[PDB]
Amino acid sequence: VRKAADGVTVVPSAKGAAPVRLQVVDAGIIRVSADPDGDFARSPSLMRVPVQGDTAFQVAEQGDSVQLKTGKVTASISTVDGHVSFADANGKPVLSEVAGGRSFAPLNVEGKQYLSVRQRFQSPDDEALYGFGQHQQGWMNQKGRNVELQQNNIDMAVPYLVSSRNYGLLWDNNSITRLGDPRGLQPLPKTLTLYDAKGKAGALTARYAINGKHILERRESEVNYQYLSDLTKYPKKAITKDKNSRMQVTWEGEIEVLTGGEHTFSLYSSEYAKLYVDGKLVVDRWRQNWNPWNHEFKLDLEPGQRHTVKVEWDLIDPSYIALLHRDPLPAAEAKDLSLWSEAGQMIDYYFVSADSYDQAVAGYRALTGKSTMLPKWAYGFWQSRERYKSQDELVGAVAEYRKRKLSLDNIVLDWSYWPENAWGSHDFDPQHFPDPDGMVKAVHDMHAQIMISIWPKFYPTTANYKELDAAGFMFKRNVEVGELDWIGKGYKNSFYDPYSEKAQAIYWRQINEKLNSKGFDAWWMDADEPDVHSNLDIAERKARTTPNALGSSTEYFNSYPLPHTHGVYVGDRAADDKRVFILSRKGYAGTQRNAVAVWSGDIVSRWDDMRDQISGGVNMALSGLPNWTFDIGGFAVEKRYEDQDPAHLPEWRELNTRWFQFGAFVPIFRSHGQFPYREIWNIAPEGTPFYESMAYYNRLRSALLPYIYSLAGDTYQRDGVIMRGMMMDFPNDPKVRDINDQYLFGPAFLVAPVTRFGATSRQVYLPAGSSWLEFATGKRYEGGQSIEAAAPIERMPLFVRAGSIVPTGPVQEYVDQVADAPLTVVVYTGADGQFSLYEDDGKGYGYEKGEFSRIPLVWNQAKGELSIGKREGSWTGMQAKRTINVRFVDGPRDDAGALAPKTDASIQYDGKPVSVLQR
Ligand SMILES: O[C@@H]1[C@@H](O)[C@@H](O)OC[C@H]1O
Ligand SMILES: [K+]
Repeated sequence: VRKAADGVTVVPSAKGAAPVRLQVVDAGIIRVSADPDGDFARSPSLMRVPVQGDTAFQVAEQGDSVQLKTGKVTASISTVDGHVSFADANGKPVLSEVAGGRSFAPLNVEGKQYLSVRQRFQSPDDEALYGFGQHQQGWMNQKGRNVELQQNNIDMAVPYLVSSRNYGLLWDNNSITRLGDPRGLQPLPKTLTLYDAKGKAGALTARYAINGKHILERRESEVNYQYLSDLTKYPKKAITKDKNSRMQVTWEGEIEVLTGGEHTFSLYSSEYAKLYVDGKLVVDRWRQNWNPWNHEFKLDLEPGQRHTVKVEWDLIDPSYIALLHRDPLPAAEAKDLSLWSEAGQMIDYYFVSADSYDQAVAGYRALTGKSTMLPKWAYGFWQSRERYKSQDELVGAVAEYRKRKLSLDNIVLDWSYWPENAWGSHDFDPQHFPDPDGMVKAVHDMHAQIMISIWPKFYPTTANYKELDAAGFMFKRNVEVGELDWIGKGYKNSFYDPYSEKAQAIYWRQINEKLNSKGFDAWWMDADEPDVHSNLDIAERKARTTPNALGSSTEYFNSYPLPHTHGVYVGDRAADDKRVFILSRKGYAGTQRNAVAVWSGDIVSRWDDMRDQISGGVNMALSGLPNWTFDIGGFAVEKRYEDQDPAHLPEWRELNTRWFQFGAFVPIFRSHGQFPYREIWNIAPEGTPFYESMAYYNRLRSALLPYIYSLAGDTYQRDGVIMRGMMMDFPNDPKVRDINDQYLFGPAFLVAPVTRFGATSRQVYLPAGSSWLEFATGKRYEGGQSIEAAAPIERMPLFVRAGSIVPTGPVQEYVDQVADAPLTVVVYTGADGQFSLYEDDGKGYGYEKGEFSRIPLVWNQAKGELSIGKREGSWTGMQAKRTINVRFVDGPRDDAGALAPKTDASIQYDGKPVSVLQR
């Protein structure tokens, strides 16, 4: 037993048990490293930042154990096999590794020897787990689920996990990583017996057609057109590339399992895909052809009995599909919490003791960095398009929002503003963008900010490619094989290597000269998975992104966006004193410290996709990234929407309206997508209920800005989140652990988006222990019940927790439009409450030096008294003296939810404590 200033190392006595080392990072944060070699040498962590905490501890030796005790945690290490167990300050057990539960296996790749590592933990049936990124299965609770971390367009990896048992876990590994089954999805015949449509064993029956005309039939032992390399087996006779011809494939047969229990499956698919098991529809999905993804299901199956399978695929060239399977784990490990990683040097993780879900997130921010404050205008409405094709189109959109007096802060310029053959030059095509400097000035003159797309992608004919390539920072393989992108005739292209500080310097310098010099406000840092060529198999994605400056893409598969965004953050911040804003398609552990917001990628205009974002956003927040958004309405659309078929116009309008209501209540409020156009008046004309609704929520957002921005300030000040899972504030209510279509927008607003076409109401579960006020009526509902909440097309169910204090302002066409606006404090009565209102200049980094104010608001229910406490702090432009209106909502009120509601009292405030009585 070896003692150190910050922990101990134990070499266990059992043969094969790896040495283990514990380090105290803080009283409630313990690092655990296990390494067969006993050296604990690893590649320098990319996610970690330094922590200066209380590293005091005391050691005791029992018979089979060494125990480390801080003020918050007791960690016990077995001297026999090294397995670690955690208990809290009162000795109550919290988390224990499985004894003998470590695995290390050699992986010899790219000239190195790595270990694939696996750690198993004991996990009770009633433990709930959240986080591990942002995913697309619609699962809120992750307990018992298999989740693979592999950066993809719509699937985001962040290796931080939070548990209902009052802890969090940071898994410091940058390779492909698996929660649950460490083996990943198997080909169909691996642990299943197949029978075709005529009962013959060994395969299913595959039938291929073109435009409803059968081409051929054959037996197939797998359903696998998953990646580009798999497409070479598609029957050449059955392929049509005609502009408006479609293809169809069916698979039909039976399956039988070899081991009984819970079997999980994934139908990976693009375009239209259905799957029937025993004649019951199990998957019914559409995605755009170039972005397939996993659609998982599960079945309880036992050997000896057959079950029918029928797959129906309706596609265009090219599309992708695969039916994959996992058989049950052995009983001894099937219930464990298991973390696996493809490539590393050792097992290395951090245990975070958390009295609340909030404290769990705070430990992630301690370990990987505080969440940089974003500009205040970033929390207003964003309008985007794929794509504005000229500067007249982009400027025209801002001007039309101004003409209609709709609220708009930010406008976005998508890809392809450059000359076609010059991706990566950051030049503008003069045909469509003849005066980029004048474009930016025209937007600024209308009191709006403009963000521009910048990829990690370069064409080999550009000066910028050759500068990066000559310095060694261009990945070479995609150009060596001559892979052509999708633009016009097709262009060779590659992506740069961001891991070296020298590469980041070149990348930013090019952007600074060409774009930052013209006044652009924000950077849309797209495709940083990186998406070198969509739908390559994983071996090719790795081979076309390796070697990097630190090692292989196998060791660093998920970490690309972290150094990529870091370089732009550092460069932009050194260029002037304004706060940076970045929208990155991928986040990762630590990306919040580089002023990076993220979004869920190229999801589709489908009701299922909309509902899936609710649980995606909650788990994103609990993974530790607080600034998150999506494309309102979805990104890619079916032909019935693209062609604007009048028969589907009502559903198109209802979907985008429901999704717009939802987007107004997520951290960043943003409209984007492919044709049709997505601006409010282009969704539906004025006079329709869709326009009325979108206009209402567009303006309501601006009135709620004091509330929203106060939460933004506390993402930094209190290491907090904005989008809150219902279990964060109601951790003792079991009914909120698994609900996947409700959440809290800050502490006050319970949000229940409507995700069914033609619904005029929906079930909403109200958490127990508080009463709730319907935002649109003031009707009071007691907690702990499900209700049929009214939801006409124009309004989304929204409820306010009793005791909520919500600072609001007047409707604004843009941030700070009305100077010295009055503040309206709205109290939703029914219980005690408090809200410390955060304010600052919203523009620079003065908050880092304490340039911010906090005004305490305290509501006492018994006395009916709102106490406005003494102001603390000051900043450039603060209102020393200001008008504060107060509004009390204690039940049904005629103007409930009005954009400009009646106020019940008004005082002048100068920073000294003042009291307002309801009476
Ligand atoms: O949001 C889109 C992004 O995900 C990618 O596909 O490039 C174009 C953008 O419009
Ligand atoms: K700056």
